[PDB]
Amino acid sequence: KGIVLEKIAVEAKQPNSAMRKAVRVQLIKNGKVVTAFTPGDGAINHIDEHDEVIIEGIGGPKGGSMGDIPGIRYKVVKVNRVSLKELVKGRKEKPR
Amino acid sequence: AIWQGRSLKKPSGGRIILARKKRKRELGREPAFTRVGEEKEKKKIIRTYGGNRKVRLIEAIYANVFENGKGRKVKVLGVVENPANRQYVRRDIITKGAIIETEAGRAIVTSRPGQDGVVNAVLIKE
Amino acid sequence: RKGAKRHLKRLAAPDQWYISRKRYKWAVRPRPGPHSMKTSIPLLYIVRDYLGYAKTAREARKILNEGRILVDGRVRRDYKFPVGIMDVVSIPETGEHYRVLPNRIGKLVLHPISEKEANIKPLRISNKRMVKGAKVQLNLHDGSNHLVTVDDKDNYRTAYTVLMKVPDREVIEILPFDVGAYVFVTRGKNVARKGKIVEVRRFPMGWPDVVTIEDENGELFDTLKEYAFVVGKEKPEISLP
Amino acid sequence: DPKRQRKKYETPSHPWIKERLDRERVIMRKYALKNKKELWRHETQLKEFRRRARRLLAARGKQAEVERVQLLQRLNRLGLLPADAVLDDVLSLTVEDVLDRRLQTIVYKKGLARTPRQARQLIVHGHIEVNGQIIRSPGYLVLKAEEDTITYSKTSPFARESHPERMVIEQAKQGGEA
Amino acid sequence: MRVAVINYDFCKPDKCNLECINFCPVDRSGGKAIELSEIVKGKPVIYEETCIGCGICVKKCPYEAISIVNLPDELEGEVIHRYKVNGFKLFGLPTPKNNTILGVLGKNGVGKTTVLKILAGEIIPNFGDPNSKVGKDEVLKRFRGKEIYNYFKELYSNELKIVHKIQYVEYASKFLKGTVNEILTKIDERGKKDEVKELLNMTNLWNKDANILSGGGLQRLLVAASLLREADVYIFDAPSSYLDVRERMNMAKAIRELLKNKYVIVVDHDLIVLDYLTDLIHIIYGESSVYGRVSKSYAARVGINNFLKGYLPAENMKIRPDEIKFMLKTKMKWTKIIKKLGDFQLVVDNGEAKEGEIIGILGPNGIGKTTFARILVGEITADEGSVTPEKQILSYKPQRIFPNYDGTVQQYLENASKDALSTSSWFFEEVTKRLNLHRLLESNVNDLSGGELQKLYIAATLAKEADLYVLDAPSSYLDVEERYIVAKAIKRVTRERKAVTFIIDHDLSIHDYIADRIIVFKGEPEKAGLATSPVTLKTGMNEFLRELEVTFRRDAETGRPRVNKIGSYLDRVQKERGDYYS
RNA sequence: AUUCCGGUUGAUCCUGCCGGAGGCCACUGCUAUGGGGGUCCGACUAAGCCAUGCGAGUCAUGGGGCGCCUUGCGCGCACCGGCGGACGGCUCAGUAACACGUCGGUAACCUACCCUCGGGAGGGGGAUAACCCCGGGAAACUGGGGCUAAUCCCCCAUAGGCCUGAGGUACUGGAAGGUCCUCAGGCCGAAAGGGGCUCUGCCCGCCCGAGGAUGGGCCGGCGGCCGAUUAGGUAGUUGGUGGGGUAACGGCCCACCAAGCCGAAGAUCGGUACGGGCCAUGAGAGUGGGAGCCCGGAGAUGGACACUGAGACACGGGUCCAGGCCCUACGGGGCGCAGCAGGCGCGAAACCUCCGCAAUGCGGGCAACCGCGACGGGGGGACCCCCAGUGCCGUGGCAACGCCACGGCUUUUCCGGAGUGUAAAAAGCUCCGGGAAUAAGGGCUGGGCAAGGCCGGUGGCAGCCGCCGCGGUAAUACCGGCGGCCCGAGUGGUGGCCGCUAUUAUUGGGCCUAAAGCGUCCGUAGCCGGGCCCGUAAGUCCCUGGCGAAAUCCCACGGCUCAACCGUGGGGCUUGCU
RNA sequence: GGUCGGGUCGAGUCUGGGCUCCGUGAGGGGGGAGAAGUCGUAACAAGGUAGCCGUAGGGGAACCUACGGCUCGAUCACCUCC
Ligand SMILES: Nc1ncnc2c1ncn2[C@@H]1O[C@H](COP(=O)(O)OP(=O)(O)NP(=O)(O)O)[C@@H](O)[C@H]1O
Ligand SMILES: Nc1ncnc2c1ncn2[C@@H]1O[C@H](COP(=O)(O)OP(=O)(O)NP(=O)(O)O)[C@@H](O)[C@H]1O
Ligand code: SF4
Ligand code: SF4
Ligand SMILES: [Mg+2]
Ligand SMILES: [Mg+2]
Ligand SMILES: [Mg+2]
Ligand SMILES: [Mg+2]
Ligand SMILES: [Mg+2]
Ligand SMILES: [Mg+2]
Ligand SMILES: [Mg+2]
Ligand SMILES: [Mg+2]
Ligand SMILES: [Mg+2]
Ligand SMILES: [Mg+2]
Ligand SMILES: [Mg+2]
Ligand SMILES: [Mg+2]
Ligand SMILES: [Mg+2]
Ligand SMILES: [Mg+2]
Ligand SMILES: [Mg+2]
Ligand SMILES: [Mg+2]
Ligand SMILES: [Mg+2]
Repeated sequence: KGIVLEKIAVEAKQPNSAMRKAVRVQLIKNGKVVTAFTPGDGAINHIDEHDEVIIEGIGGPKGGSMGDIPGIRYKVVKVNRVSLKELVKGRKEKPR
Repeated sequence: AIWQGRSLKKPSGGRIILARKKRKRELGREPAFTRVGEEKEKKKIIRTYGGNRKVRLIEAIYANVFENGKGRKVKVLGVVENPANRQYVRRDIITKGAIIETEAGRAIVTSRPGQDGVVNAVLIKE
Repeated sequence: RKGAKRHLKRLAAPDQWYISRKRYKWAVRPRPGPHSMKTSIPLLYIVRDYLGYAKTAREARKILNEGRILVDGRVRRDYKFPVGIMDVVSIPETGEHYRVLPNRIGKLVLHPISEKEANIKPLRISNKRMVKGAKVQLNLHDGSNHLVTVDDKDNYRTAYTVLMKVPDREVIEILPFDVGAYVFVTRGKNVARKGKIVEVRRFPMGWPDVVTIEDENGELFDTLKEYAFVVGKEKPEISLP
Repeated sequence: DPKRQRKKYETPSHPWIKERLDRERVIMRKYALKNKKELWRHETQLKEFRRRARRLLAARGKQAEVERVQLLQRLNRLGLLPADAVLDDVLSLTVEDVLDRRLQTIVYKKGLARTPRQARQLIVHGHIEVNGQIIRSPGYLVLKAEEDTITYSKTSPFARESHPERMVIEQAKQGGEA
Repeated sequence: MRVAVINYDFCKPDKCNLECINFCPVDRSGGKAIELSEIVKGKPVIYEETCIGCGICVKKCPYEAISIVNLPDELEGEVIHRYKVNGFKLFGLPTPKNNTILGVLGKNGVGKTTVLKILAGEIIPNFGDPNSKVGKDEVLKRFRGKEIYNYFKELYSNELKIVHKIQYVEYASKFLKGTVNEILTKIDERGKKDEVKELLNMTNLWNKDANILSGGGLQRLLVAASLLREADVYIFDAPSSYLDVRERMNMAKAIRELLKNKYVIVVDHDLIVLDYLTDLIHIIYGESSVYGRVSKSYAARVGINNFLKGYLPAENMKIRPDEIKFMLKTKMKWTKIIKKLGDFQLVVDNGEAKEGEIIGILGPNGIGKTTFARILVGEITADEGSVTPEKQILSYKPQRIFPNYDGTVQQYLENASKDALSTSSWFFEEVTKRLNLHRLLESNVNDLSGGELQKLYIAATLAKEADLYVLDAPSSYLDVEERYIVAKAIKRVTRERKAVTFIIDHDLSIHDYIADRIIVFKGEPEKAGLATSPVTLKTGMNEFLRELEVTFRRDAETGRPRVNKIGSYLDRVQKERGDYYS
């Protein structure tokens, strides 16, 4: 679980061209900042600052980065106790 | 000295770290210093593991002395020649291997007055 | 930790009880008594499970306190009382007697018998002290003790067996441990096996002595002398299996 | 570090083999199975028989002879082998033989159901007896001695010969491969 | 809603590197939730409106100075009852505890009476919709899984013979006739009438008739009725109202001596008798007229000190920003009235009432004060003696409080006055706001709490501009912060209008707070009421307490008063020194 | 199923790593009809803090009393006295150790309750609760005086116990510092002939001794992690003589003598960790884990110390320090849930402040019986597993694997009811009634990899992407509709372990050019070692005795409808040791 | 039981010396991606001075020079083994 500090975007490696959205997130158990990628299409708009967010691994080979996102190891899964997949597909609107 | 358990050192020399607290059953007691008294032979009674009984002598007078199967109660005078400790002949303290000056002469102890509460001794032939 | 055990879990129970280990959590912890835990079972299990005169321990305790079950001619009212090998469990109201003996599987069973044999109990002697009064105390495998005199102290030896008339405790028929003696094994691999003794080996230090035994079909097997129980001179004479 | 009840069915090593999929699709339609789980359950039954047979081929006496005898008499009792059978025949057996020893299938046979799917419904709604006992588990493997005692329940409308569905089922008296 | 709190004793902004502000997400994202301040010794302050909890500061502070607390909320729960779609809601009920006596302390407007009716079967919860008209069944089915299920199962299967003393003593008074002796012999089923008499001191009133009874005499009667009735559950809603200190002590004694194997639940605002009389006390917290949540058991003294401090240390709730305080601090004369109402002679021994000074009235439960106020308002005329100047603009507020009007609060205050609601008025911004009636303007009156109603009647009575205000039992049905607020309101209005006030009450805290003079009534209760000239505060208090032989100790650092056990070292000292109520 | 597939090139073959594909564990998204069985559910972070209630009491046949029954018989109440509370229950901090496992030992020790045998119960005396008078203190708690009993307490003697000395050699043992006999000198030193009945006998009981049993203590052999960027360590340390102490051996401790002990086959130090039975995985070899059930151990905020008792250095007893909290009349007093429930807090991460002693057992009791948050019973929960459901039949039609219509059936599940079930209830089971109603998703859809040459939108943006890679105006690769595939009451995501991996290789890998032969030689330990004969029989092999708990694993057979589950029996397992 | 002491297991409390551990954190260092950039053109073809190792010195930078070695060096001229 983490607190969203800021919303940012990341450029895909070399051949791909896109700005992958993400958030800098402060984790509570240790107070540490990690960056997490927000899957979906309007996910970064469904997410806001100071929001509590749940942080999974992004997959990726050695528990690491995935695809054209160079240096992001984590996924967002829940936003203020609501799944981002449902927020993105419209259902289950956000509490706050 | 109280605790008579294991030592905190391996024969190698290494340290032991006690995995448990000390149990009541692996303790000891303050020793009897069976000295010579003037009179009024002094003893205490110890309740021990099992509710058993020990008689701990603190001041001895008489020292049953033995020769070849014949005994007599012969009034300790003093202590000489304790191989256990020289401070013991100074303090006039009795133990099992001690020599005691008595009526009827010198006698080597054979009892453990801290345990059995009596002094039994054997005449030395000279 | 701080002291003794007052409980027993039915899985941690002896392997020789016929107990149904997973049905409940607890089992009767036997009292100290005549025999050992390895050669005994409690009277509750005998009254409730083996004979089936009760489905419940309250009924069984009522029975035992009424006094309907004897063990070697004596009323036993405690449900934790140990009942052991070669013990006679009598129910007079029903006219039944049973000998607690072991099975070949190694478990304890009740072999039915009649009154005549039911007034008999064979006792392996198992030790011999000299007690004050210069008397001889035979220390028997049911934890029992019999006093004899320095006249027949030599007729009495350790591994021998004594037939005993139990509600009175009068020795009859000493049976010695010798070659040709009929024997009944009580523990081990060759448990409920019987035959005549053939050989004894000694094994210097505290290693137990061993006996070689010949069965009825001529086979020939070894076990421990302490597990070899004498029942007869040439015939078991106590109706074993 | 305790027991932990384990599944009695094995899933395939790869989920998307075309050969296995086709074969299993055919079996599932023929025998009217709800679940690959059910099929794999019977496959696993067979596999365990086979593994025992293998071990006992490559085994030695006084035990592994007992288990040989036990395996063969179990399979005889289940109706998978004849009494004059051998471990070679175990290794010849098939999941189809197992599924043929299901109750659903024997009720599609014994002219009792007209369709394996209707056999399933009869079993589950409580219209089949095996040795006087209602069984509602269509996966119940029938013993070769219980097979001839299969019948409609006494408390079943299908036991009334005037019943419409009974009349249809006996309009089509058929059996054989099921 | 969880936020952070600093201890400020462990905080050392010098030897810290300020890890809190530095490792705060909000400060990092630009906002402000923690920040330094010279309001304290250069130490940090936390703004609850922005802190989101999350504890980073907690586990970064080396000197574990920061903690997370809980603020209450009208969001999360399993709402038990809603009176109206936007009126009021309740989260949780306390379980009634087979043999112990349960207290229910709370504040005014939070759900005490509501809890009690739910537990008494008077009303059904209706968890969500005030509508849906479904009771007994679905309620049980919904409470399935709990122990209160068993309670309600028996209650609705009428396997327990519950009684219920109610909060409105006059609404009860209306429904009985006769006099006390035959009332009691008719209602009794346990044969303890003598014991009850000897406890509650009901010998004198043992033959008086119910209709002519004083407030506390009537209270004693109802309480006795309840006690004598046989039941399994025994509910008492504010059994300390209209009583004097000794009588409420006797009442507590009666309850806990005569009910010792029964479920007993007690709502009362008097911390003294709750300390006594309670084994356990649940606390009810929330926002008056909005929501109420119940707490845990919280044994009496702990529950009280927690209710006073705010914090409850089992829910980790800060239920109030601050603590209870326990603060510290001619125009008409008459002749010595004699009066006689059949019996109960009364003599008053005249005074002067200079300017706008407040005059308290103290005395036992059964002599005058109400007769006296009735005389002043003119409802009764004296056998002798009269006031001068008579014929002066007047107001009044008796102890006959019960819900009668069918309109709303805005109408009540309107027909009372314009200053009652004109925000133009200092009167408004002092009284009606500090009393929080702006949150009840659109609430009908016949559905109100005792304390909201009391506040309303007081508001009306003080809005009617006059020259002689008379308020009897104004502090009844009220909690302690409201007692003191109401007192300040009275003092303010009275010193603004430079008028007279005659407060009758049994709350020496009030009298000490405001009363710049008082009048003591002495004599045999119900036979003779012998008042006196107005006396200064401490003297009249000391005399009122020398009578009844009661003594009080006030904490110094707070001021909490507590009665001293009879015969105690401090009782003896305070008596032989004459410093009753220090 | 002893398996492969995709990815380095313009193409090829390799090496090699990444990924897929399988199972299990934990969290988690969407979704959810039922039953049964089970060793599941605040273990992973906080052995952090705790509101409330409960978790150990029983005996009226030990004793004197207080009360109620008009009294009798009898009932109740506490108190003294006994017994128990040292078990059970929880947790895994600490601990790399004889802690654990296993084989053995104790001739070096303790053991209340229990069994057997053999004996004994003699003579005196005293106090004090309860009760009565008065209280004190905020409480917690507690004082003074009077009165009384006992299976309470004390004394005396007799038995008995311990020590020493002498000698006899009756007992057992493999072996006598042991037992026993006789004699000496000493020290310690019992007991309730109580209570009850059908009373002249019986029952339950008291003390001593001998043994046993039960439960422990202590010793030893073997056995089981990591690190050398930890190489010397140890000073009562190794041993001895003499003692003390202990239940008991012992440097356990002491005095005095000596210089030993451990170590490169790795000591010491550091790190991590409760140990095992077992569990997961895998063709196996093996790798990994060691919360839940059993066995053992340890601990009860941290640390230290004692009393009482057979047994505690005592989770629901005591004392102090540290630390924290609570009540207070500020004088003082009390608490530490790693018991059941329940909370705070922590966290990604786990239930009801329920019912009952009816079963199983424990304690007490002569007994009946009483109590027990142990245990049992329920409930909550996508814990695991087993069995099922979401309709079936005909005809007719269709864009025919399936759907639609028309008719018929059934009712497992849903609704209602009755019996049984249950400690009571619920569930389940049998029966009645009603009615196809009441009940399917999740993921994927370019290749790996089963499944779309379909359509609409976006247009290097948005987005997907485990890897390869798609997307810059015709996109089967994003979003959506239609369709289809996989599994299906579940399906996906994240992390971890095994497998894949012959990428740790004993089986079974490689070192010219791909990672890799010390620059070369010499040699210590270690390992490998020519041929014949003789011997031994240590390894090795065979056979046999005793052990390696139960559960768990395999198999058959039986009982719950089958199954899961349970029982009977056979086998195996424990590294083995002997 | 107190009060004096005399012995003991003794936690703790003050302190000074070391030894690490943790939470931070100025200021220097290099490393890895990326972005297009800046100076040059070191290397691969004899890469336009053949390349590389070792040592040493020097240089904006790739790099250069020296001594010894290697071919993982091309071409043409010799003898030889094939
Ligand atoms: N029948 C009712 N209908 C609507 N609202 C009500 C009703 N009864 C009470 N309320 C409101 O609910 C709030 C709390 O209910 P209530 O339980 O009566 O307060 P309380 O706890 O008893 N306070 P008090 O009596 O003053 O000590 C009050 O503010 C009422 O206005
Ligand atoms: N109409 C009446 N007739 C006769 N006696 C009355 C009447 N009204 C009141 N009393 C009695 O007068 C005495 C005092 O009356 P009252 O003043 O109302 O009580 P109070 O002193 O105020 N006690 P309280 O109201 O409880 O604080 C009581 O004994 C009444 O019974
Ligand atoms: S709370 Fe901690 S971090 Fe904040 S000022 Fe105090 S000591 Fe510093
Ligand atoms: S809890 Fe978090 S957000 Fe709130 S004040 Fe503390 S650091 Fe800031
Ligand atoms: Mg109210
Ligand atoms: Mg009045
Ligand atoms: Mg490929
Ligand atoms: Mg925890
Ligand atoms: Mg656990
Ligand atoms: Mg004596
Ligand atoms: Mg640990
Ligand atoms: Mg704790
Ligand atoms: Mg969970
Ligand atoms: Mg794809
Ligand atoms: Mg590798
Ligand atoms: Mg290789
Ligand atoms: Mg086993
Ligand atoms: Mg160059
Ligand atoms: Mg170049
Ligand atoms: Mg060049
Ligand atoms: Mg140069």
